[PDB]
Amino acid sequence: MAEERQDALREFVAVTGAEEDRARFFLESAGWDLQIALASFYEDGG
Repeated sequence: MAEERQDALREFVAVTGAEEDRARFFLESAGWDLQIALASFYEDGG
């Protein structure tokens, strides 16, 4: 359960390729969601 944050964001780290922690940073900031968190990585700076 609570461990989902680590694995869940990693799924993202797989999508955004971020770092367990980098994603967790904006992974959670956006609700550890992949749709939004992703738009950030891409819209993070051209």
